Amino acid sequence: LEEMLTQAVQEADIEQVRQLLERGADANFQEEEWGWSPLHSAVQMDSEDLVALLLKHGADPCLRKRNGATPFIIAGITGNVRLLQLLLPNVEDVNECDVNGFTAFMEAAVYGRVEALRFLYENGADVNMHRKTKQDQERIRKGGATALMDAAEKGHVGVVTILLHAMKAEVDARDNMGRNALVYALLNPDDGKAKAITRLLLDHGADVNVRGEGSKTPLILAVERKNLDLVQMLLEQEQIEVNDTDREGKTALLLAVELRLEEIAKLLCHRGASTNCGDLVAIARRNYDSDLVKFLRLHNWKPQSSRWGEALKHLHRIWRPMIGKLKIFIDEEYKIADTAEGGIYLGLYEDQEVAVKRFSEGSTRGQQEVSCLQSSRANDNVVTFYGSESDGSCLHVCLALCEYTLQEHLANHRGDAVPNEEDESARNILSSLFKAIGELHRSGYSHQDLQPQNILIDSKNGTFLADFDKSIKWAEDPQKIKRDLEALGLLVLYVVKKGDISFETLKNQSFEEVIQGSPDEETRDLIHHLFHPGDNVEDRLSSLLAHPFFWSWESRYRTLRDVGNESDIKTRNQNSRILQLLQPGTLSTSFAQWTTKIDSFVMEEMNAYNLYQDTLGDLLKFIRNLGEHINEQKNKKMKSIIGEPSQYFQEKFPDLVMYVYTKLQNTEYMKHFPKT
Amino acid sequence: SLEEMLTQAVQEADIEQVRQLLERGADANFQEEEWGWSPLHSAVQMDSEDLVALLLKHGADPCLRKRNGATPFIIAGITGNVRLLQLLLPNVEDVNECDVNGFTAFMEAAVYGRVEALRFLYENGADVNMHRKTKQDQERIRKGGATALMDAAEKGHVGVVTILLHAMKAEVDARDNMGRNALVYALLNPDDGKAKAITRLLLDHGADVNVRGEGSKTPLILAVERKNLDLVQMLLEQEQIEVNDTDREGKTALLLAVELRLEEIAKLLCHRGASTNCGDLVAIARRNYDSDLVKFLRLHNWKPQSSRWGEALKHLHRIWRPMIGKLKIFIDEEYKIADTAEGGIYLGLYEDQEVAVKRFSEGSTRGQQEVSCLQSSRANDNVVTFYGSESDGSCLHVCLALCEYTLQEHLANHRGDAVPNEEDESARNILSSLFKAIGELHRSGYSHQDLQPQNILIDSKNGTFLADFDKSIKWAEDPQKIKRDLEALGLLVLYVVKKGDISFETLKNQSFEEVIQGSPDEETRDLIHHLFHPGEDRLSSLLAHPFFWSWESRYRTLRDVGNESDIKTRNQNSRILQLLQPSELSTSFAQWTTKIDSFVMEEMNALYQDTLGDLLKFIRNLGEHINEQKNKKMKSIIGEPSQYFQEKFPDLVMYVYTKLQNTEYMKHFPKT
Ligand SMILES: Nc1ncnc2c1ncn2[C@@H]1O[C@H](COP(=O)(O)O[C@@H]2[C@H](O)[C@@H](COP(=O)(O)O[C@@H]3[C@H](O)[C@@H](COP(=O)(O)O)O[C@H]3n3cnc4c(N)ncnc43)O[C@H]2n2cnc3c(N)ncnc32)[C@@H](O)[C@H]1O
Ligand SMILES: Nc1ncnc2c1ncn2[C@@H]1O[C@H](COP(=O)(O)O[C@@H]2[C@H](O)[C@@H](COP(=O)(O)O[C@@H]3[C@H](O)[C@@H](COP(=O)(O)O)O[C@H]3n3cnc4c(N)ncnc43)O[C@H]2n2cnc3c(N)ncnc32)[C@@H](O)[C@H]1O
Ligand SMILES: C[S@](=O)c1sc(Cl)c2c1C(=O)CCC2
Ligand SMILES: C[S@](=O)c1sc(Cl)c2c1C(=O)CCC2
Repeated sequence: LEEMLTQAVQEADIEQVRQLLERGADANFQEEEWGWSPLHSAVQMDSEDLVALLLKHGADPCLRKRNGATPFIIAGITGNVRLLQLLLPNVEDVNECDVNGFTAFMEAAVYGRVEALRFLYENGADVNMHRKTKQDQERIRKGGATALMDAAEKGHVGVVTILLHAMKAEVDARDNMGRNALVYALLNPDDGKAKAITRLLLDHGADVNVRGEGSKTPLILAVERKNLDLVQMLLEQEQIEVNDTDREGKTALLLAVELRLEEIAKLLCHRGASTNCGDLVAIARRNYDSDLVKFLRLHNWKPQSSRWGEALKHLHRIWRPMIGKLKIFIDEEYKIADTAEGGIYLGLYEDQEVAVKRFSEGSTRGQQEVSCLQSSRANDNVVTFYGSESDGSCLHVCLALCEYTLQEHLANHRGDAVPNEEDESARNILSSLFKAIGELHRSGYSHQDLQPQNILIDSKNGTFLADFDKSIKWAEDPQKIKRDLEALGLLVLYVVKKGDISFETLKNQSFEEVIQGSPDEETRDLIHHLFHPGDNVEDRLSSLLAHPFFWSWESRYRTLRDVGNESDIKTRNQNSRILQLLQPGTLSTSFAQWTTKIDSFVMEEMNAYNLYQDTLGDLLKFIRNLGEHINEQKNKKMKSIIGEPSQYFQEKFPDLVMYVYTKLQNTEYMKHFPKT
Repeated sequence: SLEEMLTQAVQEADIEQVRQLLERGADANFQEEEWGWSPLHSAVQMDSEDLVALLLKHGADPCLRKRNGATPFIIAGITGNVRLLQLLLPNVEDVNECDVNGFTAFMEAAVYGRVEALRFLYENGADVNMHRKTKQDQERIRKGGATALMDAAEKGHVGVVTILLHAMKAEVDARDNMGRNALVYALLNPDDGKAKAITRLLLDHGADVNVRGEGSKTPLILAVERKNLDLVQMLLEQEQIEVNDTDREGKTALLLAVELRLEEIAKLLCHRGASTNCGDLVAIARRNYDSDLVKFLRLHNWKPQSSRWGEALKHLHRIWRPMIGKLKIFIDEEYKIADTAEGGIYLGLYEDQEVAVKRFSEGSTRGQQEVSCLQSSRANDNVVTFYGSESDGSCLHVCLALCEYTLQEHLANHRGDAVPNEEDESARNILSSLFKAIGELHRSGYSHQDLQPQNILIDSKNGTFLADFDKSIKWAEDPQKIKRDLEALGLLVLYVVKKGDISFETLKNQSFEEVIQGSPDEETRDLIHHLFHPGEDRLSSLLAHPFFWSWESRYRTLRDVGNESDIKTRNQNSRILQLLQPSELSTSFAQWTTKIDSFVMEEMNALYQDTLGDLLKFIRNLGEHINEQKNKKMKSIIGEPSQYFQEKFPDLVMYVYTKLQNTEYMKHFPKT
């Protein structure tokens, strides 16, 4: 409670602070979050009195906080040299560094404290000392710069010359990345301070051929500064290398042209710049700078998409300005489709092909697009989100480049299956959707506008959800999930009908006529579960992935055969557990009277010794028996009337799979279901 | 080649080249099909008065449009030599013709500061106050609509800005389709003299200073962030400027003033009734060591998703830190996940999303190949999600999805889960994910080069993901080094099947034979052998190796093969059992009838030979009847049949697979 009262040292009311200690108070109590002590806080205030009042009570001036800084190293920042006088007699070393390396002397340089700089110099400060930081920091080649380098980057022109002339500072010292003070100097935005520090460093021997960020020579940071004075000052040096290139291969002259700098280019050419680092005239001409055009003539990428391959080769070929990491041109040739706002165009994000949805910089829907995308990057069935880039007035959200709408995809593949072949494709597309929407739901978003033009297919026939511009965080309103699940219902019928019924016809039908439009009992059941998912929605989608709809025909036949191989079915044991589940209590199904709807020959041949009864038990027994012997050669005749046996039984008995499914779902006999 | 000698000549400045060419019959309206440029266009962009004139004697259209829609007249507004504007004016239908983005010749003179053409187009009917009419896609994002004034203001053209407001009746508060006025454009020119002088000239004329620009920032707010007190003071001369207006992020002009270390600028917004508590201003001044501003006020939620790193990610979000582009990061042990070759990997915040961030020196060769590879991997669902990179100008920060556990940790946490001989579905799931990821990585053209359990990650939902592309390479350069990844996968197979009990590091010291011999079963031995001896899409096919078949599936396959007609009738010369016998060494199931319990054996003979067929037939028959009530005693000696046959004949599944691998009987294999 009484060490809460160090609040009093920042109210600057000295008269409480005396009482604090007498009442019982620790003057070295360090607040545990960042390490702040009273003396620490006192010296950042420049309060001559509080320094005196609590060194009177033993606050250590070599006490380190989280960052490693002592009140002495901080006193170099406030720059009042009387507080340096008050705690110097009690410091072990005037050249003590914090964990990033900053000394009292170096902090005087950063903050331009010119008379605090003076006291520490002839008091033993190491003028040329490079900074010692942490080991994680030194294998990234960080640290090592000097007070000179510090004064140069903070424009403290006064500090630089005092350091260079009164105190023998190494002008061409480098830090752990080879940066000299010259480099630090050329990143101050103020042009006057830059120019003066540069001459003050050049006249004394600073290496004018040094490298900094992005392998840029000083001369290159000068042209990219658009500051002709710096250029002429650096080219007054014999040993300047005018055709040095940066990381991306550009020379000082090339960029000078690119940025439409007439005089700056005119001067690099007039001083022996290499004119063949590129097509120089063509850049000036595209810049509508015909005065340079006149002066300068006097001296493999592979796209991945097939559909868009040829256009993305054209967009790679042409020149375009970059919007951050993105290369784009608004032209019909690169337009993929029309959106509410701005179309979606092809683009190049970090040299990768992408689709680009465009919003107004402040568009609420663009907000919601990026919010949802940013929460979905783990959702493997959501379009890959590369990132967004702003023009300052158009938000470019960049997405993976898919090949086809779901609707286009179905149209191109409508002829793929023979009219009654297993539709493996529908199962996969809808299953990805079921995953995509379920994971989207778990991440807290609901799509709100599911429809085939929002589902895209890639070069690998993966299906992906998209267009989150209308999504909503659903925690606020939890019943709103159920729209996605209804749309998913229509999407099941939409995809199973191979696209032959337009989505807009389905969105106008009632729930019942959509169920009625289903081609089989599996699909009818799945749609029904989507239209009535329960107020307890939770993760209903993940469970429906076990619906027989998703069982291959082989798996449904394997499961009928396995249920029919249970001991109590073959022995027709009516009071067994298995047959009490399947046929209890007395019938209006397709397999009532089933023995009277099998070909008369296969039937009686199959009575290879009473006979087969009209129980469902024996029909499973039947399917089991015929499954085991279909390919034996005494039955080659019978193999040909049945055709594929799975297809045979499902078509003569459309409700069979569903019926055995329903009766065994939460029983020990679920073990016979296929694996999911 | 007639008109491509003519288009060579119009830029050779060769006056007499172009004369013959044209008379000879060259088309003076020829448009190069890339961008639409005509000779007349190039002549006017060039400022060659002589060539423009000669190309009108031969009928060049001054209203001919190139790709953006610009005519040679509209281009003449840019070069700004009024002599060619006079030469093409009698032949333009309208002095106010726009290109497809809305630009008129008048607006172009404004943009390029060509003041003497600006006058020429004034007295010839130019619409000074025209807003730009642009494309449909551009206007549904509210782009376009800007004016000549807005153009001159944004390009510092002090000379052009004064003539539009005084001599030519320009609307000072005209607005664009985004509500930006000329004031907003003016305050974005980098030059301080040019900016400061243009700002005075539009405030005195009636520009509304309570407008919005980029990021909903008011003119006053762009002034603070300019750190230019002079600008601040002139907008501060209008009483109804609203000083407590808030931007996109809820910040006021006064809030930014302290944050940016602006003693003089802040002292002034307070003296103008700025709302002092939109955040703790004194805490920001003191954090900045600006004891001179602490002395002036002197006088007057987020949910982390990770569990393992959740509490630390709550602490990192809570504190203040500067941003590096989109990244919030603090270098401290408390936020350290692990240490790498260069710089450690720390927790971070990328666009307010939790992320792990690997750090390199700005120029590191290694940081390159990680970023090259990560950038190519976004379609790879089993490579860790790559958020983006940010450079501080001397450290490249690579930002990744935040997983919960290394594979070695994950196996350790689940080591006590399984009873000592249970089917290891976990091992199959982890390895297949690895198999997909390395195969998809290889298909994208990269090889990982340092596969090891510490580079494989497991997330909160027990999925596996690859990481550490810092030593990756584009493998076309050396297509053999692919086989380093495949060997590591071999070791990784044994490592995971041994549940983490044998260190990788022991595994790296064993010989190939010591890894094969150390394997618990024939599936694992065979799979590893193929990774050490492959034949560039080999990984995807091995996902169908019986190693990845469940025990039920393996027993299901032998039962099914054991049901082929020519096995049950022992048709000796049929194709199925011609495929089944070699040459080959001896197997554990030669003489197999003498390794079944005498009771089960005898019960089932009611002529089982040592053929492999009748063992498959045996498997098939017993599988069908095990559970009947006459066979309860026999059900009890065999137990679970799949485990029984695999333990009594450890080389059976591999053997049947190999003999049927690329035959029609491949159909009995489980579907993969
Ligand atoms: N009286 C108080 N009581 C209670 N709490 C307080 C009080 N006062 C402030 N607080 C709260 O503490 C929090 C911060 O604690 P701190 O200021 O003592 O420690 C800083 C930071 O945490 C910590 C590390 O920050 P970082 O991760 O960005 O690390 C910085 C950078 O990455 C690296 C660069 O070195 P180099 O590459 O140039 O060689 O070293 C750090 N650094 C850069 N310039 C520095 C400088 N002049 N002096 C010291 N360190 C510098 O060091 C302090 N710090 C950082 N930049 C600073 C700078 N320009 N000037 C002065 N100090 C700076 C504050 O945010 C605040 O909330
Ligand atoms: N004589 C030649 N013969 C053959 N080829 C040539 C020749 N000269 C140049 N080339 C090659 O043509 C290629 C680019 O074509 P282009 O310059 O003719 O057409 C540009 C672009 O295509 C096309 C669309 O480019 P963009 O999507 O980046 O769109 C720009 C902007 O986003 C959009 C709306 O702007 P705003 O009103 O919201 O501000 O209009 C463009 N625009 C900007 N400033 C413009 C200006 N002053 N005047 C007219 N349009 C301007 O418009 C041309 N363009 C762009 N910036 C321009 C600018 N500052 N000044 C003049 N024209 C500009 C060049 O690459 C070059 O290789
Ligand atoms: C990645 S983008 O989402 C995309 S690619 C592609 Cl083809 C289309 C779309 C759409 O939205 C709808 C129009 C067709
Ligand atoms: C994306 S990073 O690669 C990462 S996340 C994470 Cl937990 C760990 C790692 C490691 O390297 C090893 C330590 C654990």
